[PDB]
Amino acid sequence: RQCSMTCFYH
Amino acid sequence: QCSMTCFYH
Amino acid sequence: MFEARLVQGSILKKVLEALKDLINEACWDISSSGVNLQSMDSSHVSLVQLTLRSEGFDTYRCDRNLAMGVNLTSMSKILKCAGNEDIITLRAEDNADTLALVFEAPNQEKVSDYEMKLMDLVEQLGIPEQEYSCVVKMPSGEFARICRDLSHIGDAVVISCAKDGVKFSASGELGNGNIKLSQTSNVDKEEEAVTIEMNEPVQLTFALRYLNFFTKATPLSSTVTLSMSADVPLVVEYKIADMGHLKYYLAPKI
Amino acid sequence: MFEARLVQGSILKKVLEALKDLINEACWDISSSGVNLQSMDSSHVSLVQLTLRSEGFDTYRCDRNLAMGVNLTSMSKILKCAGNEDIITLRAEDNADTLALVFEAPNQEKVSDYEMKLMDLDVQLGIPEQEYSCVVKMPSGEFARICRDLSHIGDAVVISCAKDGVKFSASGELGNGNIKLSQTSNVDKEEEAVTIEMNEPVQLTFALRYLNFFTKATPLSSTVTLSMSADVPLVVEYKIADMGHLKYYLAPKI
Amino acid sequence: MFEARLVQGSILKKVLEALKDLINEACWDISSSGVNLQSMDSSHVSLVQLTLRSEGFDTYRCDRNLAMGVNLTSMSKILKCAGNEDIITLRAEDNADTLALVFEAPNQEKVSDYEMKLMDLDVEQLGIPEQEYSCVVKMPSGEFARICRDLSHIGDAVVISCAKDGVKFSASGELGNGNIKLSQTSNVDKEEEAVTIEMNEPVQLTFALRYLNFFTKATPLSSTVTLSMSADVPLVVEYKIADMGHLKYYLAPKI
Repeated sequence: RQCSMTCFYH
Repeated sequence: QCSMTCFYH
Repeated sequence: MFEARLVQGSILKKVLEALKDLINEACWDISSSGVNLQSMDSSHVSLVQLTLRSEGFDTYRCDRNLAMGVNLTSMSKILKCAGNEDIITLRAEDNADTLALVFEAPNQEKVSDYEMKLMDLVEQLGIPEQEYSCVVKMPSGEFARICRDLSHIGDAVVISCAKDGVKFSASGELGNGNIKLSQTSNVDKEEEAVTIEMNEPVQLTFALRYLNFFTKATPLSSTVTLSMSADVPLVVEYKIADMGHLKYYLAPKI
Repeated sequence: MFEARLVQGSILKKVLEALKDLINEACWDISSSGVNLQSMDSSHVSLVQLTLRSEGFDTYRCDRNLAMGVNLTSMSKILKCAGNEDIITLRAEDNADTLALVFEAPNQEKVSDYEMKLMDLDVQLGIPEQEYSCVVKMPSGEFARICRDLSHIGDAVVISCAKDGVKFSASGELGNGNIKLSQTSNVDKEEEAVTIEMNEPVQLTFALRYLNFFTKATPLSSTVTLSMSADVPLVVEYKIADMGHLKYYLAPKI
Repeated sequence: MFEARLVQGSILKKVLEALKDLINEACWDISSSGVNLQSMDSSHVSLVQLTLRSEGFDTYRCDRNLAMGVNLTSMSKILKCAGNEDIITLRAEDNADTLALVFEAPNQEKVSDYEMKLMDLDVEQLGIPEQEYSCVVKMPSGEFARICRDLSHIGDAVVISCAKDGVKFSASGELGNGNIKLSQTSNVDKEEEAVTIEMNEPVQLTFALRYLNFFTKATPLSSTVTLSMSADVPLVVEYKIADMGHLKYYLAPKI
């Protein structure tokens, strides 16, 4: 809590 | 701005 | 003594909302002909002139010219305290400090009696009948829409009228807007046309705050008549249904 | 355990909208007979008494007496989440710290289940059945109307009951208002207009803020019963015609 | 030069109302295919991807690939001056710093012409690869908007758990907990207002409700909404823009 939309897209 | 008086009378 | 019986009560209610938010106190001049109100706002930039004819009431009695100073907000409250079907009766004494509003319901199950305090408040300017350069008769709703919209852009509006049509222009910190209304031909209902009467093209600048103040009388009429001439104030005229007329006067900018 | 199934969900919603704005926290007493609430407002000047009978619910089961301290705002929120046709189900355990509201859809395709946290809060003094001077049964909407209207004039209302009718009076810096409700005229096909049972003329002064707080229960009944006697509190009674009653008590005289 | 003629103006109106409150500044991508917008929120927790295809306009012309930096609040103001039935026409020059919006009433003898100032943008362009998701729920827009708003009164986060029987949304706050349950509706006749689930393996993720309620502003665009979920991967809320494109919201999970 609470992930940025980063961590998954680049 | 003009104030209505100026006119009007 | 003054005593009027109005059957279309909603009408008067509407009028107060067209005046309540613009002018606080007003001096009603009642005479055998009817009611006449003429006052400016706190900034002396606009002017409201209401005319209600004695022939528009269900019952009219006036003897001497009476000049009652009333606060329109209180009157709007007291009139909102009326029923949609109630028969309204206004009354006042010759040397009185109170106006009586009597809301009479049909069949007589309920009867409300309000007594509103008067006061002393009054300055009345003299508008000579003029011939105006441009005269545009258009729908009330379209004008109110245009005014609010162009109020979202900037606060001042450049109205430019010519024989083909009128154009309203605004400019602000987010861009520029130019709405253009053309003279409608083959309009079926004459309530929804844009008619122009031109003598000389016009281009005036007006404050939008006061235009949106004026547009509160839109429920009163489906049409509005703008009358403008260079260097002379703008006249926004709403016609009250076969009972009178509401006139807004706005001074131009610079 | 306590578990009730109500089919007329609207009732509870209305009740919560009629109580949330007057009382913050409340102690619901659930027993095999039904639900009972009795509390004062945040200023401890009036008193609300809600009674819902177990025979008014579609299904009622209670084992041990439950004393639930609930926040009426949260409950109103949770009840606004209910459907007009949804079946409502309240549940609680004997030694529980939560109240369960279950909204069931008509064809079992949606199901909401909320769990409201309870709390401990102190307190319910006893209003014995009394005999009142005047008892007026009138339309709910008209009474709420009158209170609202007279709230624009002044903050206090003088209710005066006599054989001709009841009269509500207000006075402020902007004037005075006097609404008068008369007994039924027309024909005797109107049992339910303004029915008065008088013992001695009454003229009492009540606060309008709390009267307008009480008038939120208007959707519950089409009629409201006022009960008045000098120096003794006023009883505004809304009957939940198929379930019980909600009673507001207000003390007179400043 | 860029000049597009859209006759269903309401669409754009709706679209912008779906974006103003979620993203402030935005990069509109105009290309020979159509308009494509892709931006993050100020906190980099959600992502909006709008696609409007040239196949949806009455007249579409694009010369050079244009990249317009637009303030969505100002554009929303300018679009509120448009009618739902007004025909909208957008235009800009290759070396322009302004976009011109021309609202034509249904040949009503009225014509609005607004000029919106543009800006220079150093954006951050994310890459969303096409995926297959564990759970895919196609439900009514109104019911999903309901559930989001409702559960917003309880707590700020919602635990969405999808399985073969139906989907369930759960919230928890200082005043309790909520659990809404939608079942796989088999409406033999009606297509809308149905809840169809496509499952591969049950999913249970926690998402913020504020951003879901931001997403739900696009409800007027479609009568259906599609949620797409897979463990450890963001949530995809998809609205279809009336056979011309799609608005896609992507939201990062909690923990």
